[PDB]
Amino acid sequence: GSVVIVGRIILSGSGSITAYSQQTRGLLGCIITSLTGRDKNQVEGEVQVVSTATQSFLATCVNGVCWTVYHGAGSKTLAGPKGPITQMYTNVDQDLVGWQAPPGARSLTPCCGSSDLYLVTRHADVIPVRRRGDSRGSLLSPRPVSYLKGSSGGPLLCPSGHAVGIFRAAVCTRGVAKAVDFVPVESMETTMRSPTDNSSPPAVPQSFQVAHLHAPTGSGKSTKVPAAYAAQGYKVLVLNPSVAATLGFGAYMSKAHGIDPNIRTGVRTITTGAPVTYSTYGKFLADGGCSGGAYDIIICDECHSTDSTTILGIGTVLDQAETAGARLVVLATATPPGSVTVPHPNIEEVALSNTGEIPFYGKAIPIEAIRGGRHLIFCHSKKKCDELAAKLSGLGINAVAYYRGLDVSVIPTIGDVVVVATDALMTGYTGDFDSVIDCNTCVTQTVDFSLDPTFTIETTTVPQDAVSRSQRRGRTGRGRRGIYRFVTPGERPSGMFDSSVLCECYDAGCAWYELTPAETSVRLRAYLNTPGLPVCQDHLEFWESVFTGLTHIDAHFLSQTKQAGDNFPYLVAYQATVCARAQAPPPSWDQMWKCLIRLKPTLHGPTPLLYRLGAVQNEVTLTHPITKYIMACMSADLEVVT
Amino acid sequence: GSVVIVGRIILSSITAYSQQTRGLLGCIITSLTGRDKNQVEGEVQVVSTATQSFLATCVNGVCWTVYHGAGSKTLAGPKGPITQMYTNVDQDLVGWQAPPGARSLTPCTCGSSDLYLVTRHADVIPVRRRGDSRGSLLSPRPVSYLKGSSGGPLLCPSGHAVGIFRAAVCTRGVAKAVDFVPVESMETTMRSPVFTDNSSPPAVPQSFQVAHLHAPTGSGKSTKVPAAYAAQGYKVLVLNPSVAATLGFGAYMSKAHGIDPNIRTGVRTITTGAPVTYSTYGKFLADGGCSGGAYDIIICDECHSTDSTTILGIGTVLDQAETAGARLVVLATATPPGSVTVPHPNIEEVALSNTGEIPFYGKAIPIEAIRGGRHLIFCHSKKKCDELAAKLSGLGINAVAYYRGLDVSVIPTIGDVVVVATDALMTGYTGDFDSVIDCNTCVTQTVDFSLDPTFTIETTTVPQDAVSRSQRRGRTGRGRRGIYRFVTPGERPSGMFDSSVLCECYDAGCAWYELTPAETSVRLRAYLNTPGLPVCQDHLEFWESVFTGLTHIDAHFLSQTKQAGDNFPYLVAYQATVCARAQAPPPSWDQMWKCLIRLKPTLHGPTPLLYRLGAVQNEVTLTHPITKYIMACMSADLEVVT
Ligand SMILES: Nc1cccc(C(=O)O)c1C(=O)O
Ligand SMILES: Nc1cccc(C(=O)O)c1C(=O)O
Repeated sequence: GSVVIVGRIILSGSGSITAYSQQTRGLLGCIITSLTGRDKNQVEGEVQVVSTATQSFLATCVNGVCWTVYHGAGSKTLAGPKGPITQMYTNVDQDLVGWQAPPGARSLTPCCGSSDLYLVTRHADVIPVRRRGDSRGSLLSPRPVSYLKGSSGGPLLCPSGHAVGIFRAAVCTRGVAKAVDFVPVESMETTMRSPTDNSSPPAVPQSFQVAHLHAPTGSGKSTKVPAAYAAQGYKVLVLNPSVAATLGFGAYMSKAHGIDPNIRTGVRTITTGAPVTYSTYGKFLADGGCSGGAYDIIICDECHSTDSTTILGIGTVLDQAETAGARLVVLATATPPGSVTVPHPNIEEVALSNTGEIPFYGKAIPIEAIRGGRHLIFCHSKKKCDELAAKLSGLGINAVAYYRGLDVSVIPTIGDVVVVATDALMTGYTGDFDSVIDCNTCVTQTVDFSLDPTFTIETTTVPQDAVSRSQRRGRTGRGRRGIYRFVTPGERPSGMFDSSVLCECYDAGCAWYELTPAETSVRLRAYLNTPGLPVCQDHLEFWESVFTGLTHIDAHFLSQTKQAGDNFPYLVAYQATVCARAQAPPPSWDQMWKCLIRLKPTLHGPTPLLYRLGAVQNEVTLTHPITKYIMACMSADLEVVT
Repeated sequence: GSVVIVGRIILSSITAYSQQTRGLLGCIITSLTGRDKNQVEGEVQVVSTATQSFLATCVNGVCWTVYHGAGSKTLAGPKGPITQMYTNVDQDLVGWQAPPGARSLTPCTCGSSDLYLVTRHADVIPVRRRGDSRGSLLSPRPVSYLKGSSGGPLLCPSGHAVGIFRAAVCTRGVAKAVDFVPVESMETTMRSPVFTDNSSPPAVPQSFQVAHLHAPTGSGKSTKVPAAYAAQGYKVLVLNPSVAATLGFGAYMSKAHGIDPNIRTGVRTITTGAPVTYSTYGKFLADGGCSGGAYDIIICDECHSTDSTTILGIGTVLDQAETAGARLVVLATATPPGSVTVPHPNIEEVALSNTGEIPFYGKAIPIEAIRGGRHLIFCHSKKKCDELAAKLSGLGINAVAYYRGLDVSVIPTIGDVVVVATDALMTGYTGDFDSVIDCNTCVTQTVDFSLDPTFTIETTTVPQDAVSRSQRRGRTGRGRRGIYRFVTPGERPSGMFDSSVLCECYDAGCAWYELTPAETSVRLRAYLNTPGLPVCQDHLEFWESVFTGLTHIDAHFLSQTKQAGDNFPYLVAYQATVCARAQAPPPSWDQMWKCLIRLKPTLHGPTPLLYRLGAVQNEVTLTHPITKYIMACMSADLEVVT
């Protein structure tokens, strides 16, 4: 699935910056060219209209490099004359990707910094921008954000027609684009002028350094590399998203490499005074972060993880580590931002067809593929797991469902099995399988600044990303041969997460780790300011302002939402608090609002709605001080992609 | 563009599972050819256009779905594209003869009131039958869950079809009930004569009847047919959308039929005392509708027209004509709902290529196309009209822009010209042209029940529909050889309009026609309830409820929003009234809020927003009684398509 040129924007050569559009390709041409990776059409112009199957945006040639945004192109190839053109430049952090420009492409030249600027839009509109900083400009006449959509990668031209930068995000005030965020031309020059690798453990530097370990699978990033450090006489801390992983390392490292490491998890903590410690990011945060000179090296393992505890944890490490005398911080992952799933020699990859006795995600699994052996099937949801496991056992298959809220002992270590599991499997359970069958979808949460009155956390099913595919596919072919069976090829890009997750770090700061909103912003900032980690729109000021106003929460409701393990325990207990204090009903009577069930006979009238966390079925009032406070926060500059 | 089976929903206790039988490429290629040599299975099909995805259910050898999804489109099928056997815009229902090897479901006779809705995700929602077309959902669900499920079956416990899903019944974004096309409507449509002759004017009956006149372009439905009737000693009212056409018909009867008719328009009235009157819809409304015993026949010309005035004018006739001693109502149009664009023997139709020195909508116009002769070029906006007219005048073409605002004397009646016009040309100018060049797009208005705090009227560029395309093309080829140049062959289904048009009717009722919202409801209900006219979602109770609360309007602001001639003068002036009375700024200082400028340095604080009519730049307050009122109005059943 390449990126295709489907038209171009032609700029004027004299006087005022004007532009007109030309469409060179229809839908069929596009989808065919996307498949072949082969575009024999002659490139004209500096500004390309580009399309994937799912979205359309712009691209601008500058210094012989055809430039666009990471958030639109991923690490996809460009359809070219001799075939797919690989990306010469992928920079997730600057939101910038670049292809060697093909024959007959022309470049814009870099802008004597004028402050009178001109954004070329995808409908070839030329809108005036006033330069405000290195990467910002204000829209002279503010416009709706819809006006700027699909204009990512468009040029910001100064009056000479020279390029200042390429458009990457709109800055909003309650839905109106008041400014533009761009990728400067200087960032392109830095990208093209930077000298790499990251496959080997970093040597311990003389003074504090953050370093990256992009370890291949089966190279001992969590056992061999911390052991090796400890042999050199270093004190090392290994932080992992998973209790099951953390204990398995402890057990393996006591058994094989000699050291009986200290273990720090909720369920199990042991101090041996050995130079190595395996911890979860959760236990580490519960322990109050970095302690006085205990560690020389901090291995932040699975640093690709975008759950709130890993982001908070890594954030804490980065802000605290140097001051606590660490010499080195390692950000370790097999799958960094921008990385893509490529073939594995121990893994036969087999497209699931419509022939098979088990219907699976519009295609079909044959019974004889899962008749013999131990097999893992990924499903997006609890219901589908409970359904599939029932259908399969009915056909005489030893089918077990695993998902959150269940104990792992359900999965046998021993014999024939089909485990039907959500992504919960992967932090819950350490075992491998003879084949994996992957639905290639997952559940995600997305924020919407919906202004009805405030925001919505929206739950959705999305295409899986490169990190998902590779992690799930990697549950097979470990040391031996395996099969990987799928519904769709191709992934959405890796290394990006929603502003929803930032909200979720504040929620956890507040619910679990006794962090003020201010305290969490310092940690999250450390995470965002560090390059090479997953990336997010900076909504730190926004989210801090929301959580700052949520005061005098009911302790009891919060313990309940915490224990019940659902998303946003703070935000749920907090809405419940406002409801109970007003003797008002919850937004609905979904399982989310169960803390209120005792009170149900006493609760009447419209719910004082703070935000939307699901369907609102009851009538609403927007009069409450806290609704109003959260409505006022919505005035914050919100940088959103377009 | 055919509809394409891309999958199927296999049916069993009622359970369902889905199979995907086609990808995006296959869909595009199949949609282009109309040959789908894939074997049809099941009784529920998953189907697709370029834009939409929905369901089809087979009952009585007929493969049924929604008009709002499928339009008049052929179905890709084994030996090429299957043209639709049934089209019922009023019932929202289309049928194609089921392809061989495709099972039908048997109709449900035993009126069981426990029903089961089948979604496009193969889920089986319990639904309790309420009336003929409605079932209440046993567990209210967000509207988005039901998206893509139009044409899916409502099953009784037998497994027998009750009807097909067509719409969600919403309370503030939550589907609490479903609307469906029942099985009895399918039989009625089936049992109906496939072609009924509406070519010839009907006989005047002894008792009141409403009749349809579907007569070809050229057949004098506004001259020869009123003339013929009057020759029989009948009194005829001919209603037209256009002031220019109304005057023009009176100019032609004087000549070719020896009747000097009465003429009624805003600008000009003539009373000759004749048996024929030509009036505009708006003048007919200004006059106070139907006067008793004034007319025997009312011919509502151009009755496919979905402007607010024509809809209100037609409803007024349907409600008042019988009681005013009329015996016949003729609903007259060349383009009735469901009609498809067809070859015209006078019009050479030629697609624009990318070769040509005049960029136009991504394609190009050769200068040899428009150098010499008199041509009409249709653009969606006046900005595009001005750019193009400026470009062409540079090129040595004698071009002229025409739109709302401009006087039609800009267009020379003689000599070479290129007219660059919006659809405003249609009602303002009567002449024809050597060629028409069409952008195939138009500006429309769309309601969104956005709950931020109330509703939004959104302005959007949409593909044209068969009616528009016809109307635009029909400006060439009149009694001579035309050329018709286009950007795209795409054309949306005809005979449908948006809920904002209903809003527009109440607004015109209150601003212009001295109508209470209850009076507008009577009229719009006559229009809605009459079959064979354009169709709309029934939101009369909702709009009447909002408009009813808009009491004590500032007359000075209203006269101003009227004089200014822009849309929703009543809503605009009413928002202004509240801003002024609460001594607060307008939502912005866009042209729309010009009425407030005399008061600008006295006006401070948040806007009391009632609804959104464009971008809101100022901070907002929800405290106003009127705002709280319109919010209470939003709790009404809103029937929406998903
Ligand atoms: N594939 C693995 C499974 C468990 C542990 C490790 C490790 O970090 O040693 C690995 C590996 O990546 O080598
Ligand atoms: N194309 C027309 C132009 C003017 C008048 C008439 C008419 O109704 O007589 C027509 C027509 O379509 O017949």
